[PDB]
Formats: sequence, C-alpha cells, structure tokens
Amino acid sequence: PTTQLEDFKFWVQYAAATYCPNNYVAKDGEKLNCSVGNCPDVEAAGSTVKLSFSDDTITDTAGFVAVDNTNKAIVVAFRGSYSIRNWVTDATFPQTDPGLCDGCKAELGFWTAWKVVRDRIIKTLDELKPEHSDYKIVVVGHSLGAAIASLAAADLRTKNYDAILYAYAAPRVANKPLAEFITNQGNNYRFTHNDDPVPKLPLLTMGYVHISPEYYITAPDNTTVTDNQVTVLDGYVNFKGNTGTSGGLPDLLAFHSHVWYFIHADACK
Amino acid sequence: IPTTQLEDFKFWVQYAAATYCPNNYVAKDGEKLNCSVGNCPDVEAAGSTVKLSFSDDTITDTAGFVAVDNTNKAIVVAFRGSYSIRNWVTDATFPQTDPGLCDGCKAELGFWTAWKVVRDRIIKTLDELKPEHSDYKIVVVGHSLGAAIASLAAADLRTKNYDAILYAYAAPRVANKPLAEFITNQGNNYRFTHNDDPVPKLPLLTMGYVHISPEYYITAPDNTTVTDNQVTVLDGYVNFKGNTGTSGGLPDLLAFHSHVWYFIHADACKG
Repeated sequence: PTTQLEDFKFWVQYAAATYCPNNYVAKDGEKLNCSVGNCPDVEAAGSTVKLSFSDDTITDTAGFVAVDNTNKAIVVAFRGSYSIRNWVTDATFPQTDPGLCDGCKAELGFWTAWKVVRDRIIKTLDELKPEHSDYKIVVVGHSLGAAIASLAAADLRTKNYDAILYAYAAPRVANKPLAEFITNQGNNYRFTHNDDPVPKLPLLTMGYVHISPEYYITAPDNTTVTDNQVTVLDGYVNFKGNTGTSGGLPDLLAFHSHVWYFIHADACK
Repeated sequence: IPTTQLEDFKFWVQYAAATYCPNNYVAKDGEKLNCSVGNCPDVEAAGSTVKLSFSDDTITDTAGFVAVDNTNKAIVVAFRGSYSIRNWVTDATFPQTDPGLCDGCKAELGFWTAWKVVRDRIIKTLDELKPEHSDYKIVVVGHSLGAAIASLAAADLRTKNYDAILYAYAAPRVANKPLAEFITNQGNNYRFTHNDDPVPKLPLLTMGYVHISPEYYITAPDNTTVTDNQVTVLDGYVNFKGNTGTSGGLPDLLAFHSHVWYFIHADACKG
C-alpha cells in the first residue's frame, strides 16, 4: 500500500531538509539530517548529499542534490530566501524570457536563482545516471524554494530529465503561456494551505497565473493532513481554494498558514 | 530659525533610522551617531553622541541607544525592534500582560518584555545625564517594532516623572483600551502611519488592542518629499479614516513597501 497522500507527506521532508544549515553545506556522501526532527523518514531512508549549494552572493538560494537508495530517487531540493519582507518590499516582480516556449515569461528573481545553480545540478544529474539509472528525479521545494523548484522542473524536463515536481506553498512563477506549458508537462504537485498569503504573489494583475492543478490543504496548523483535507482544483486561476481566501488579498497575519504543509516545513531554521 | 511641526517630524525619524545601523547599537560611550547609508544627515550635523548602547540578541532581538544631542538640547532614547516580521507574526498570537501602569491596563507582552530588559540601564543613564543636561527634552523614538517598544517605554518613563516625548513611526498597537487612553492623555505623542502599511494594523482589534491617539496619517507616495497636505491628524482609539481603513481593513502583505518609507527610507541602514 502506497497512497498519494503518503507520497505528499514524504517529499516535503526533503524541502524541510533544505532549511538545515548542515545540509546545504554538506560534502558529497554526507547523510541528510534535520536536527529539529522534521525529516525522520529521510533519515530512515539513509539519503545522502551528492552536491550541496549555498548562495551567499546574489539569490540567497540554498539546497542540494541528494540520493535516496531506499526509495530509488534523485532529489533536487531548493530553499529560497527566508526574508519575506525583502522579497516583497520593492513591490515589483518583473518577468523575463526563460527560453522555454513561445511567449513564455518567468519571474525574474526565481529564474535567475535557478540559472545560478543549473549547470552544477545538470552535471551532477549526469554523473549520477550510470549507477542510479532507473531512479526517479524529484524536484522539490517549500515557499520561495518551491518557486525555484517549479522553474527548475520545467527547464529540466525540456532537457529530457523526467522531473516530478513537488512545490509546497509556491508563489506564482509564470505568465499564462508558461503556466500552460508547465501544466501540460504533467507530474506537477503544487500545494497551498488555507489562507497562506504567499501563493497569492506575484499578483494576477502583474501578469502571473499558477501551474494547474492546486492541491488545496485545509487541515489546521500542526495537525496531520487527512485525505478529506486535500482538495484538487483545476485551472491557472481558481478562486475556490487558496486564491479566494481573505477576499483575494495576501493577509500578512495569515502567514502562520505558510509554514505548515503536512509538517512544520521551515522548522530546521 | 523658524521651524514647522513637519520639519520636526522629519528630524526625529533620523534617530529611528540610526537604530538600524549596527555601529550605533554596539557603540561605546563617546562615539558619534552615524549612518553608513546616509539617512541620518541632520543627526550627524547635530553632533549627537552615544552615551549608552544596548543590544539583546538572546531573547527579545531589541537594540538601540541613549544619545545626547547638544544642538537640539535633547536626550534621545531610541529603539530598534526585531527585523523579522515573519517571526513576529508566525504564531498569530499576541498575549497581553499587566505593565503596572494604570487600572485595567494591559500591554503587548513581547514589546513590554523588550522594554523591561533594557529599562534599568536606560533609567540609570537618564539619571547620570540629568545634572549637566538638566533642561533637555527627553525624546523616545523608534520605527516599526522599535516604535512599539518606544510607545511603552515612553508611557512607563512618564509615570516615573521623565517628561518623555514620543515619536513612534509605523508602530504596531501596544495597548488595550484603558492603557491606550492612559498613554493618549499623557500627551506629547506622535504616532505615524503611512498609506496602507500593514504593520500598524497588528495586533488586531479583535485581540483586544487599540491605538494611542492621535494618528498622524501620511499619504505621500514612497520616496517623495512629504508636504503638510500629506499629513492628516486623526484622533480616536479606533479610526477607520486613516491607515486602519486601508486594504478593506486587512494587513496586506504586498503593502509592506509602505512600511519602510516614513519621510525617509527608515530602515535603509540595515545591511
């Protein structure tokens, strides 16, 4: 027995692991571990880092490529910037051309963050193929890291890496053509939680929409998510679910909802 | 030289700005206040000097200084609160505590705790400065969460006979209704809001908090010179015609840009 919900509860632990300072400086061969105890199934699987990355310089991006020999997965996991105020204070989100498809545009900050690490990650994936050949490729993040993961998965797929995307609490990354492009790639699991303000940014009026579908989590904070607390909603814009909460506004006081996606996602700091 | 109230308001915010500069809140006695990013030029022109600095990196994430301004004949007590807004709101709970200031009065626990950690040092310093500065104003100032700490510090200091003048730029609520009425009627309160800034809408009215009155509601665009026509004085403990009524009454995360522009770029010195 393996259910979609159990799957969702697992991969978020790799997103959680990207917040741990020891994991995104880890040497090749080092076991992933989360000192606060929020990635127990990752530790149980014995997953090790292949390559870690930490950007001090530009994007404040961190993460790793890890190998899970238990579940036969290569995991590409991203942490974005922790400062939400720094992300929104300019109140501007310019787009850029990622070179993926006709008329497609992506959020400049997130696309840049991916570009900075893309070549290391592709090189690492190539090195791993021979002894891991039948492994699935999982691309995962939470919060701003989930935005980077969304674009990373989109790009990796055009390069023939069959990437399965788990984007927990993701901001919008794409204009309408790019959202349609990514949606049509399939293997997209994008999550929202109650009134979390972050998936409502950047705004619809800024020319962004979402990858479809939305996996809308209605469980309370710090509770296990059950099967009737996840609702699947189709469309690049859907006002049932997270986008319709708080009258459509990104409520600052709803931020508590951002950190609970099946688990306390950022608890490792 | 003749000066206006608006010019006064544009000056004290530069002390708030100075609390974001790490050099100022670790400074030893005798170091000149200065802001590397250049947003406190009139403080530097006044030659203002640190008497005591304080920084708590352990529990409250509070920092600031007591400085002497001999040009303007003021002793300035300035606070920086926690810079992480997400950490401040993530619990979504804002418990009240009894500050011992007045009957039925209650204050926000976090901000009251922050003041209590530095209160003894600050009073010691005010007392040391008094004999050679005896006729100086005592100005208590902050921006953002620091403005909340300043609000409660001023309230407390006044009950101790220090005639504190409060400049609270972009302050969160700190008080329940009895405490807000008490602080308001002490007078010498200048609390500012700017357009749709979300921070002055927290904690919620429904959590038992109200604001000190009046509100100086700034409606100028970001990064522009504010004129008298762009500052509106609104009294009352809850007033829906200023900042509290913006964004349909909700704290809009995307309105955060409004929080950092209070006459100047208030937090620019955080690097």
